[PDB]
Amino acid sequence: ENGYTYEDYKNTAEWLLSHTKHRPQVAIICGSGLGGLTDKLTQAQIFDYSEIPNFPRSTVPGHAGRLVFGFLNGRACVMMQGRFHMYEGYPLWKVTFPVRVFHLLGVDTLVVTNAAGGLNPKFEVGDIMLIRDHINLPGFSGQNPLRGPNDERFGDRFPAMSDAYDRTMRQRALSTWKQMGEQRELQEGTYVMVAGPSFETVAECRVLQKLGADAVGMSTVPEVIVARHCGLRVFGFSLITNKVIMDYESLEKANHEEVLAAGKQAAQKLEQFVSILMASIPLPDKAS
Amino acid sequence: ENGYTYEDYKNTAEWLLSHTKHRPQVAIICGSGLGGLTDKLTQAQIFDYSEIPNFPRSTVPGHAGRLVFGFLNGRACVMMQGRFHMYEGYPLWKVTFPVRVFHLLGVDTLVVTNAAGGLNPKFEVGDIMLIRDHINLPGFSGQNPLRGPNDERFGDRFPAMSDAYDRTMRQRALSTWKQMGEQRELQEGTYVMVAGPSFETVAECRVLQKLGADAVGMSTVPEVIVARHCGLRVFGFSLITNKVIMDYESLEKANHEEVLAAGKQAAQKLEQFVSILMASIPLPDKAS
Amino acid sequence: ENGYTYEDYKNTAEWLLSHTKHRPQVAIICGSGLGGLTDKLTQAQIFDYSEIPNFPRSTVPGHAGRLVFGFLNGRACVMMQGRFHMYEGYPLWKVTFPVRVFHLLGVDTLVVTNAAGGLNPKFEVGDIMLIRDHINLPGFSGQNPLRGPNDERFGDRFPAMSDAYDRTMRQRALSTWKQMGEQRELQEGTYVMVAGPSFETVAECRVLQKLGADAVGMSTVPEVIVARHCGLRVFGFSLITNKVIMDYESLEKANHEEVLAAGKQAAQKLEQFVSILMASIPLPDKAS
Ligand SMILES: Nc1nc2c(ncn2[C@@H]2O[C@H](CO)[C@@H](O)[C@H]2O)c(=O)[nH]1
Ligand SMILES: Nc1nc2c(ncn2[C@@H]2O[C@H](CO)[C@@H](O)[C@H]2O)c(=O)[nH]1
Ligand SMILES: Nc1nc2c(ncn2[C@@H]2O[C@H](CO)[C@@H](O)[C@H]2O)c(=O)[nH]1
Repeated sequence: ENGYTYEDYKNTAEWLLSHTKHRPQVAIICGSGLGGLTDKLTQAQIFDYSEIPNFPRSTVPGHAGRLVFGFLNGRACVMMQGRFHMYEGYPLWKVTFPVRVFHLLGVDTLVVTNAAGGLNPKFEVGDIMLIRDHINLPGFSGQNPLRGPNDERFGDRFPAMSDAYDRTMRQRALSTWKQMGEQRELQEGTYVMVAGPSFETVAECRVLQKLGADAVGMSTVPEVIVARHCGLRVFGFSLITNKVIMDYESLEKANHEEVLAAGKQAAQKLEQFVSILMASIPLPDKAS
Repeated sequence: ENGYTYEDYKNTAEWLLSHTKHRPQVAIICGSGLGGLTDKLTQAQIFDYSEIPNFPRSTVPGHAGRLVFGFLNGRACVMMQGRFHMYEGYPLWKVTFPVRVFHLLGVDTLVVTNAAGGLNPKFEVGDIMLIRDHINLPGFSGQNPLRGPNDERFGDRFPAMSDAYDRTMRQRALSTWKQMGEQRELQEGTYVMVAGPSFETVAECRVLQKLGADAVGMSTVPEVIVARHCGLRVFGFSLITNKVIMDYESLEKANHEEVLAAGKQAAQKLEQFVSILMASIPLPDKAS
Repeated sequence: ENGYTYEDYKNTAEWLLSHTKHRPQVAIICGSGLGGLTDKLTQAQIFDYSEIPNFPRSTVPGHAGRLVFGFLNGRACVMMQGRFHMYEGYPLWKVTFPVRVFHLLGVDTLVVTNAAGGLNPKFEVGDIMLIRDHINLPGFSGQNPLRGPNDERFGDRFPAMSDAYDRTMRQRALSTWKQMGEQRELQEGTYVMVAGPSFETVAECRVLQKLGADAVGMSTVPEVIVARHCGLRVFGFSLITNKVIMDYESLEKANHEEVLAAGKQAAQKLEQFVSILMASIPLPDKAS
């Protein structure tokens, strides 16, 4: 919404279209540390957000602020390396701008990834949580990427998220994790977005558990929202990089610097995983 | 607050006063689908929000963006057909602007209506929930219509909502529902405002149940707030248009398009109901 | 963040430094009614926020909108009489501006006080709650004072609050309350910030209890956040001025006007208490 007019997206879509010979079918928003997933492409054509018209230029990070097209295990992709977040200051209509451009690029499916804390005790750091549902905390308070006048050309005023994360892909992945033979079945849980760049206190960590969330992160949710609004089929994972201290015995920490996990073959694992799933995303062509 | 100066309201109040021979006593903010309640007026004098100075012009809707004075079952009214919401983009000081003008129009009571999802399982779609209390989610995070410097001319800095919805009118309605002989007693529950124009996921639906809310909507609460701040006696209903999917068995939906209910004689029912209650609102005159 | 550039703080710090011969070590943000704590100073040098460059001038209050340096029981202090709040309209980067200046003034410890409602039933109005943890409600939704590009010169992008309130000072106070011989041990609980200037409904009062909070206030939390971000050791109290009506039997009220408590020797008590603790804050010098 606000700031971008429907034609802003059109222009950015057309430009891109007339700049990559590529027509993506799957948009992949690499979450922290899983940006390397880009390396798996072929016919990769890189675009710095900055070069792409209207696209939110990366803030301080920038490093890895590029939009990579090309192919992933037999899918015309378009990866977004380094997503945008609320805490960096981007109004949510900028955070999610890419999703709307993607859809206009033909993209009909969006796989969103992220690194998030483990709320569910059973989660072992290193895990990979297939997102089955989200609790949009900043949205309860108004921070919904859909706020503002709705453009019927993208979607309905009150779209429903009840079914955000595609159920099939959920199966097609619970199974793929298995068909691959990965030991600990890919987990599943409710991802709770939480903004602010700081990390949860033990007290916040427990309202999150209480509210029902299994993993705590600071993004994805706005992207899932404007994607669903457009119709994009959506499924995503969540690399549990750490265990949120639910205990006052405390004296430990899940800090980002300790991303490590998101540097481990953990990242690589979720990478190949995501690259396998490509085969399981419905090819618009079908061929029957 | 912000954007409107105390005299902005004064001007809009005076203009209105010097444009309708009507002096309202009850302001009625018709919620989605109960706007038809307008049809029950007499001496109805319509004002398009747009014509009224300083008044927030309706966004995309507009259709039914009018302020209707006149009378309801022996009360000098002023209905607002089509309220303003956070999701349309209106800063809450615009959403609630009307309530402050109303008070300056002499209005001493505000009946607020809305269409909201059913969180309490016992609620059957179609019901009518007398609002006994609200959980202001977007306010916990700052989105309170009272934020900004307080104008003692409207009220106190830290007004209390503990007692938002007038207890009498609650009786005077639990009973009127009965005195009328309506079968299923008018329900009662906590209305939880939730912004964002999208609908609740099954995961959000459950934190709402957990937090204690019985119905989930995207408005009213800011209006109740600035009304109480002014002193307006306040009572309101909530047409449970659908049942929020608290279950993962899911495969159903409460979407707005399926408003239906809010088109049914349900709307009409809550209408006549609201028109009866007019007799039960304390006439400033009294006559002892 | 936003609005203030790193050098804005530098300038305000230098100005102050070159205007008070004082070099504070402890910043004390007096909460409502405990501003009198100022009276306990020596070599007190007052600065009206207004006179200090870049400093957020007080809104309507103003009265008691001053920054008082000087000494408290053997500590070079700098008290802030009358803090800034979200409900007054200050963007959180203004609310917390002082904390960042303080740190640049050399301040290495911040004792934050506030007046807050009692959620935990056991709390008797009048009590004093040593803050052991906070639940940042407006932050869950984005209202974190750290939002925006992070300045590594103040701190890390994702600082951790798991350990906001210094554990030592917590002991050093649970004990000091005792070493002093005060009867009812100083309480302890989770402080939940909640913005909006209005007060909790019985329904909101219960989600707060449910979420785990013991006291409910409308500030502190942003200050604790940017303090921790800078490294400031932090501990704070909370004068339970009233009992939040968790009961529908209701017919009572905790309203600010009924601050009283915060006027009582209660305020004075928490004052001398805070002045004793000065001796227990680690002198940067140490002397071994
Ligand atoms: N809210 C939250 N986010 C986390 C946590 N651990 C990792 N993250 C995510 O990983 C990055 C920081 O490590 C951010 O972009 C967060 O989304 C955690 O414990 N809590
Ligand atoms: N948050 C929420 N609002 C609803 C629901 N059902 C109806 N509404 C309300 O009705 C309109 C959309 O149907 C909006 O103005 C909402 O206030 C529901 O399940 N959840
Ligand atoms: N949210 C909340 N704040 C309170 C309450 N009682 C006192 N306060 C605080 O005291 C002032 C008003 O009395 C505000 O600055 C609040 O932080 C209460 O019951 N709820």
